[PDB]
Amino acid sequence: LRFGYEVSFEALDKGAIEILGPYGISYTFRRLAERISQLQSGFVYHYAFAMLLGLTLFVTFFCMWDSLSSWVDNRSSFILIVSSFF
Amino acid sequence: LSATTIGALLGLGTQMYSNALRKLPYMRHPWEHVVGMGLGAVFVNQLLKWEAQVEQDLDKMLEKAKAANERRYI
Amino acid sequence: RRYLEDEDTPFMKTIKGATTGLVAGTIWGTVVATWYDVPRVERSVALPGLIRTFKMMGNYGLTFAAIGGVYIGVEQLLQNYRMKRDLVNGAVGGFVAGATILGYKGRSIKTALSAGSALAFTSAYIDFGGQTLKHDEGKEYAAYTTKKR
Amino acid sequence: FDLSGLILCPVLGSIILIFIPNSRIRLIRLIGLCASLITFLYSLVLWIQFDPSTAKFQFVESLRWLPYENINLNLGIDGLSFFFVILTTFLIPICILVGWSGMRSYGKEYIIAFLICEFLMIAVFCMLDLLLFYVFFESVLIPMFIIIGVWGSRQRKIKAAYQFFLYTLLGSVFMLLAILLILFQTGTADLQISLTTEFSERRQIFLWIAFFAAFAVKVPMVPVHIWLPEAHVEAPTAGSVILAGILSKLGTYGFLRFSIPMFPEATLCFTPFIYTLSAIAIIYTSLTTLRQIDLKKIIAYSSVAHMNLVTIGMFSLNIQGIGGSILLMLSHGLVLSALFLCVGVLYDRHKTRLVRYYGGLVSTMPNFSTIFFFFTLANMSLPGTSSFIGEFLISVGAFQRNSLVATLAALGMILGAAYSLWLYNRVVSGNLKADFLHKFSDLNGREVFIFIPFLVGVVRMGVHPKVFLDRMHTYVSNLVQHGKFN
Amino acid sequence: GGMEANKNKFIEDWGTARENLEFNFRWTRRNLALVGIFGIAIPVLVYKGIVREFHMQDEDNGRPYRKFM
Amino acid sequence: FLVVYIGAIAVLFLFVVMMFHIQIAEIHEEVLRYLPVSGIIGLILWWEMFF
Amino acid sequence: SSKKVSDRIVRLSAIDFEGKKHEVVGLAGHTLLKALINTGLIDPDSHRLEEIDACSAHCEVNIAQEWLDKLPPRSYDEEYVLVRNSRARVLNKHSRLGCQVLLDHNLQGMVVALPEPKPWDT
Amino acid sequence: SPTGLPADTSIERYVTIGAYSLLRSCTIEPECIIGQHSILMEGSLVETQSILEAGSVVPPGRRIPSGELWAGNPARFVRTLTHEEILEIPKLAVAINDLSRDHYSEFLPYSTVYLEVEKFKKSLG
Amino acid sequence: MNTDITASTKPEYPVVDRNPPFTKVVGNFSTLDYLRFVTITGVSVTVGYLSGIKPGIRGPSMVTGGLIGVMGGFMYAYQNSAGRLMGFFPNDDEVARHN
Amino acid sequence: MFNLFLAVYPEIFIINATFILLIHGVVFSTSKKYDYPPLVSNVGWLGLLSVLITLLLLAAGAPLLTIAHLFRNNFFRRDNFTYFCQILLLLSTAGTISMCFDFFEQERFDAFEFIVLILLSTCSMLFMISAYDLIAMYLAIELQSLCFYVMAASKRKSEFSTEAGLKYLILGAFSSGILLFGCSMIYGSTGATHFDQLAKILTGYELAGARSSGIFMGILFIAVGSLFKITAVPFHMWAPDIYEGSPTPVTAFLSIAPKISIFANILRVFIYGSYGATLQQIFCFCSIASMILGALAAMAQTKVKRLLAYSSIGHVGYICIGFSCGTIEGIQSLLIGIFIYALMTIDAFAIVLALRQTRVKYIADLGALAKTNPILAITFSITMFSYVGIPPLAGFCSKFYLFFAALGCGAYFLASVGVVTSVIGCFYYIRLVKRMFFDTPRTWILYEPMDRDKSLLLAMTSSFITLFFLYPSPLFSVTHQMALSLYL
Amino acid sequence: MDLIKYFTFSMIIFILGIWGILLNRRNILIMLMSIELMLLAVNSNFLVFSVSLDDMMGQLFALLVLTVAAAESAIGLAIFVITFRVRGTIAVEFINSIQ
Ligand SMILES: [Fe+3]
Repeated sequence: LRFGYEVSFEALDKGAIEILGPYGISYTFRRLAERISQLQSGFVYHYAFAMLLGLTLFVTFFCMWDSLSSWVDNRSSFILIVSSFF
Repeated sequence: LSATTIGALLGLGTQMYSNALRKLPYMRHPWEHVVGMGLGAVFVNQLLKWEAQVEQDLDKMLEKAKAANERRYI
Repeated sequence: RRYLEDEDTPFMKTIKGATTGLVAGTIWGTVVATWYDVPRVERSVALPGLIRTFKMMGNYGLTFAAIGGVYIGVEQLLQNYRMKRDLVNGAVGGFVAGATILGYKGRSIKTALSAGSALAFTSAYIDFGGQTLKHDEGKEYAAYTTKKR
Repeated sequence: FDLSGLILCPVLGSIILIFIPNSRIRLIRLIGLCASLITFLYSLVLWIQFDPSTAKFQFVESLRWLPYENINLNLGIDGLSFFFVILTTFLIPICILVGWSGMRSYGKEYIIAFLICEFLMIAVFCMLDLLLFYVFFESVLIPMFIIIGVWGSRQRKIKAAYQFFLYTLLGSVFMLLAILLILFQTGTADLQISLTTEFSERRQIFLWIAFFAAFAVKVPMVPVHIWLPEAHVEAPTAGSVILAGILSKLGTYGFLRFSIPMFPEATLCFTPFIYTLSAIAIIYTSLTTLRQIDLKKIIAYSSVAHMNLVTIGMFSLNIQGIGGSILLMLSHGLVLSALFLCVGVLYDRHKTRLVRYYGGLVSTMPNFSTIFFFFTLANMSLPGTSSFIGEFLISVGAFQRNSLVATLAALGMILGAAYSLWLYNRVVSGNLKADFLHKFSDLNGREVFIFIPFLVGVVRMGVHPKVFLDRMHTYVSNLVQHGKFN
Repeated sequence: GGMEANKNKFIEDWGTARENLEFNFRWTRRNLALVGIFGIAIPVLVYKGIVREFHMQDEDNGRPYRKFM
Repeated sequence: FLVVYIGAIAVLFLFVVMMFHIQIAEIHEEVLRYLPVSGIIGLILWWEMFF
Repeated sequence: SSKKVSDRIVRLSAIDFEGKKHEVVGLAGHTLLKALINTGLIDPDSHRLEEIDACSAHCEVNIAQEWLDKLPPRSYDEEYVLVRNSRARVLNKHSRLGCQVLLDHNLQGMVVALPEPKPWDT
Repeated sequence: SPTGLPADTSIERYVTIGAYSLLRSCTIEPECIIGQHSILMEGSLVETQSILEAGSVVPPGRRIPSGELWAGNPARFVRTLTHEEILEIPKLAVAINDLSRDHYSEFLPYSTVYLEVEKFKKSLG
Repeated sequence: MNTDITASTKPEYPVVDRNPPFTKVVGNFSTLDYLRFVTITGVSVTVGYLSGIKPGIRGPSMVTGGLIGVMGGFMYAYQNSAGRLMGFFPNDDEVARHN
Repeated sequence: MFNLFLAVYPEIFIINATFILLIHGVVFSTSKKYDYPPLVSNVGWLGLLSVLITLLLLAAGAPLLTIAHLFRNNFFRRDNFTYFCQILLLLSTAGTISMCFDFFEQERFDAFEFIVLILLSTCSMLFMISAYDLIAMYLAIELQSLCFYVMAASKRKSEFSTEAGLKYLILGAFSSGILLFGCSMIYGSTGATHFDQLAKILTGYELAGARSSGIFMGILFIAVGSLFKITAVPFHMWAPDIYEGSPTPVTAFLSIAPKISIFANILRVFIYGSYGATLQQIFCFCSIASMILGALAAMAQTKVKRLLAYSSIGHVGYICIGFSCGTIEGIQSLLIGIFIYALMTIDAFAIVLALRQTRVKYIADLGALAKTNPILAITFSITMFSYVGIPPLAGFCSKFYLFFAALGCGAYFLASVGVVTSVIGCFYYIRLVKRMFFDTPRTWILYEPMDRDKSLLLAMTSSFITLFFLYPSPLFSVTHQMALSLYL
Repeated sequence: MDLIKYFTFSMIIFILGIWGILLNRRNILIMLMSIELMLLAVNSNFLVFSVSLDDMMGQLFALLVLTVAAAESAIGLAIFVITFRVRGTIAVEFINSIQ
């Protein structure tokens, strides 16, 4: 009887499964969407800056790709991106 | 079902959908419903004819691509 | 193929990873500092703003270099210990970098587990494939050369 | 007498209701019920003309969907999908009969949504094309989500609908990836060619993993069952009936049809995985059903446990196991529908779901008490019932395959005889709580008639399951014999 | 008719608290132990036992032990 | 170039700028903070010119 | 026990942007935004749904610190709306949304300030 | 109005108003039932989910509280409203709405009286 | 200035002339081309009248619609006549006349 | 009319009709004899008529558009691909003109210069679709850019309109400068501007190497300009702000019409001319960013116009996966997706303009719409589900065929990211459907009925979307033929 | 050497326009001026490439770019004038109403 509520339901069904399922996913996606929406600050300077970073990243990672690939790894680049995203 | 009657039903449904979309009665302006059935019938007939024509053109273009790839070989 | 390309002794691999992490962190810190506005009282002065920008540059560069170095070092040590390279070889290294470096930054175990899991999944996700955008090599994409048969 | 006609019957009634004013609620109800009953009779006529000897799909009809790329629409039945078609076609008129009293508040949109759902169900079960099967598989998502959201009891219906939609969408999307990969590999989405073509062992593993995820979203397994109790709790009684006896059966159908015969080696490799998942789910879900306070949650968790028993009975790749899986699928559809109808009757009378308020309903609702006792017995799988037939055949197959998983599944008998009895005693036995409930009414004529086909079906499929069993032995044998050539 | 149950505030509060248990999870020591035992260890043991049963069947049949995930 | 750029577009810009009568501290920002990013982007573009 | 409306009447005051003193009358339980709209110093079409999701800080009112202690504190959603929908992304520490200001006799006599109106059309 | 509130006559959604109702400057909140011979003078509001039976007159500035039934030539509270009785107000509103829809179908978009007036003009000249 | 009339796609019907003159193409107008022109002009005039009622300029609206419709219908009739005369269209009647 | 100009009758007619409409509108709007009538409705009806007439001209003169092949080869080349693209563009322009009529009368926007600019921009997009050179490309792009500057800033006293115009101005000028630098680099390092010459020079040699570094940079900068034109996340920051600020007909036209023209231009400049795996890699990264950030940002939005803008960004990301595969099936999938997205956007913006009568701004405003306007609630929910990609509706067809092109593409990473984004971005469409159907708000916003001009278009578009799964063979065959005819 | 010097100057002008956009955060007219500097660099590159390559396409397209830049400057200053009149100031914080 204790397993029915203390473990199966509260600790698993309403616990780890839900915390790592719809609940935590909902909270993380809410905060991530909010943070993404913070980028659209309504500033022409911010938009021009985003354009400039886009152009510079494209140039660096495609035109200079020989030296860039000789130096950095794709795994390391994506890991740094994710770490920046926390 | 025939193409003409399918088109007539489609046109009548579209006209009554438009009427109900403005909170009007379904059969307001029945002459518009007749015009809609005629337009739907002609639209379906022309769509079928144009589909046959474009299918023939696509078969011709597929044959052209097949010949172009066949010209690869020595 | 990737292993066959270059020798890349593990110590040099770790140094290269740390250096490129430092460079990327410096760039990201500069970007963030220039993106975020200065306070109203700091608008008249420029030296405090430059100092804040430099501090953000240093912080981001140091943390990114630490993350990259720890990840590459753990991956290399695991490869040396197991005498083979697999999916989990670099997957564990990603978790260690997030748990130790990013976990210390957040000053919480939950962030270390959350950041470590995200890095481990990202490292394994890329390593799951051949680290290639397109996995099809049989398609021609262009007819240029004639063949006998 | 064709499957295209069967599919088109709900469409005509749906259109008629769409083009009828909402003020003629009597006409709307009568036309919807007449269309549902006509479709049910048409499906029965399809039954009296089904050949159980051949293994080929019986009423194959071909329609030109895409002349190229080989995605032409194929409609057909073989023996497994057939009883599911009959079950959906029979269960739809029950849904209209339920909301008969207060259908003006529901409106014609209720009947239209249920008829569209019936159309989608018949399209899913009558399909020999993988891509079109997936199309209708994910089409069923719209009407159920709308039903749950619009006609939910309380504000948690929004969260329940969100969870249902997101889970099913994720599963369907991964299935779509796998199906498109199969299409690119084989050149066609036709079921016969997909069954007669090989796949690489790694490719088989990946495709089976995607299909298993997609179908395990539908049939509740251990990690992905938490969306089902909330969906049943917040859905109306008819929506709960549909979601319990129709959609989960859709999921297990899709799994049994497209996973076991298409990828034999992958199924053999992953067989212990689903055995342990099913045993864990059965034990844990029965135990968490024991400690529950909501009627809808109790029957929803019973649904989870019995569906996990179904999926524990399929990989017992033998005639007994697979036939028992199919029979218990049909029986559990009927029993879940009946139990949710009983709970919906209780809710309609007294607007509450907690069992603390209920008690001693023998003195006031004796017919309801008898019906509830019979259907709790059916859920318990008492011998002489269709659920017992399915459960015992499943256990026989499981013992012929793997004794440990057979014993783990058989442990579900004790737990299923516990929560069912304890819930029935709480609700029906005991003394009246006059302070909580003091006005009562027994089952009326409409509800009594609604319960009549369920009793007859359960008794007929339990006492004499020969008809249902013999209608599918050929397909079961061919499905088990698909991989081997010896 | 007037058949609605005489709702009790405390009973309704108990029901809402029971159905809103997801807010009270805190990854305590007991919760972590329960998750690690009955959510990981027990399923792993069941899977190992099932694989062991299959392998014992293979040994008795004389066949080569089957391959499982 | 003289006629159009020097004449037309430049008198347009001059007219609009003088007619605005823009005051200082209305358009004013410290340039030291953006010096690192400006230098990095200019160096990247110069390296690309080099290549 | 006549159950009139004068008991529910809550009388407060509002100084709009240009400094004119206004008298605002609103029922208890009806929001300050509704009271100001009925008075006529807030565009009714600018803010129709009295919801936090539909509020874009068009109901913002500056309230005195000695009145902020008589109504519940700002919620996270309210603070987020104030921060985002502002000339500068800062919190005014004296302003609250008119949707969440539930009028009552405790707040009767409160003096509020209506800032410069903002455009809302597309 | 005597209550200083806006004096426009507002009748929100799902409000049934009887035959000889005399409404002036009322603020009827949604989902209300008002019987015939009911008089609502200036400044009166009947709050959400409330019923006034036939013949009830409310003095100016008097309010009818939510979830209540009121009666009498001077408006007086009779009894509270159960949830089942409250839920029937929208049902009544949509029932008279359906009857109104039944009445609506008897009118074409344009009247044929202009034919009669043209006939009258022709008869006169 | 050099001009080439060669088209990318070969005509599917016999070619009366590759580059017929403007006067010859205008004189090739059959009753069907005149019907095309008349229908387009009438549609344009009717649309102009029906749209110019609200602004209050019915005569001006019909005039503008008439110019637009005359231009469009003449362009369509010339297009059909030229396509027939260059063999792009089923020019059975003028092929017979040429023969 | 000498016989070469058979190749340009649609454009010549539309230009002359635009001039006639401008003259008529000015002379009868500056007229004191009348009461200075609002000529926006009359000029719009005549412009819709002109669009229909030029559509008829272009459709009937299918083989005559190829007349004077070598004479026009310097400026533009016309074939079946351009023919179908221009047919779809004219249909979209006609729909946009027809569905924005009620906006004029009710919102008092009575500047016929709006319709004149509609016609002029449509001619610019026609020239762009036909264009076959690095010069006509830039000229047409700049023509529509100036037209759209004036369109976005059309409402002079509106702060939102002025700010949107200024932002779109500055960012479009920046993109034009970048694209111009790319054209200059290609010209300097190649010696060629015509697309045929670029193809001849570039085929047989990869763009990633020591040689042709200037060519690579020019191609990359032109790709950057085109990506800005289609609102990819590295360059998308203008799309939401200007889409919200500009008047609703202007933002509807911006979301519908330029997409097909820019994408046909991209196909003709990149897939034909500079076809090389680096361009597909660039567009793969752009598609990943577009889908991911479109879904993430639209989840956090609470305004209908901004949500539509982010949905447009995500669907452009899907068109970009179709491009970045760059095969026969990839291009056919791109065209199918463009057609379906244009139809769905026309549907959604017609519904938005229908709700514009009561000035709908937020998602909550359309709450409780299932009671006041039932059939409208079902129609908009069907549109939202089509945007999701639910099978029975038209959007799912483009969706799964894009994913199939991605599976035959070899881009498993790209397909997985796309499908995960499809699951993620369903939430805000579901939230819209919840707002119409599930919620019971305290107060309701009653919406006035529609106009027949929007109602007929909405009914036709909804019937096409709902019943497309019954017969997709015509569209699939047409797109396959277009993809095949891109080269041979 | 002359081509190297001219290309270097044009690239430096392009980078200088980029730097103007980067540094001028609260200044918008100078952002437009940096865009115009980018246009001038593009025109100079086209002209010098035409001269070096002995081809006239560079001159044609440079003239067209000049015309387009003049028209876009006209339109842009119109937008600037109407914005400044609407909000009474050119400060950036008054042009951030959309987010
Ligand atoms: Fe507010």
